[PDB]
Amino acid sequence: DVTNAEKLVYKYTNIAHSANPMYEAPSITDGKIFFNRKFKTPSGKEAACASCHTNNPANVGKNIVTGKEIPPLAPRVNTKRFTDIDKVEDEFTKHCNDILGADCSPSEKANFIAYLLTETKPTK
Ligand code: HEC
Repeated sequence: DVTNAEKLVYKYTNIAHSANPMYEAPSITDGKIFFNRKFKTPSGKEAACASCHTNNPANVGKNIVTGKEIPPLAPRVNTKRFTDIDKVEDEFTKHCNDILGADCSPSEKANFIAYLLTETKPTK
C-alpha cells in the first residue's frame, strides 16, 4: 500500500545518502526520467520501464515478451503494491536484475518509488 511505499522511500534514501553523500533527498523528476529512459538491450533494440508499464504507472501495463497484462504499479491505484513487505524488496532486486542485468541503485529506488507516490490518476 501507500504506507509501505512511503516508508521504503526513506529507507532507500538513507542507504543512498550513506553511499553517495551528495544525494540527500528523492527527486521525482529523476524517477520519472529513469522510468521512461530508453536503454540499450544486448541486441541493440531500445526498451524502457514504460515499454511494459506504459508511460503512466497508474495504468494497466502489458508485458512485451508474453503479451500478459500487468496490474498498475502506483500504490494509490493498486493498493496491493508494496503490501507484501517481507518480499517486495527482494522481488524488486530480482526484477531490476532481470530487466537491467544488475540491481537498481538505492537512489534509483528511492527516486522511482517517490515518483510512484505522485502518479495517482490513470490516463483515460
Ligand atoms: C516487460 C518486459 C517489463 C519491463 C521492461 C519492466 N517490467 Fe516491471 N514488471 C513486469 C512484470 C511482468 C512484472 C511482474 C508481474 C506483476 O504484476 O508484479 C513487473 C513488476 C514490477 C514491479 C512490482 C514488483 C513487486 O511488487 O513485486 C515494479 C516496481 C516494477 N515492475 C518496476 C519496473 C521498473 C523500474 C522497470 C525499468 C527498470 C521495469 N519494471 C521494467 C514487466 C516489465
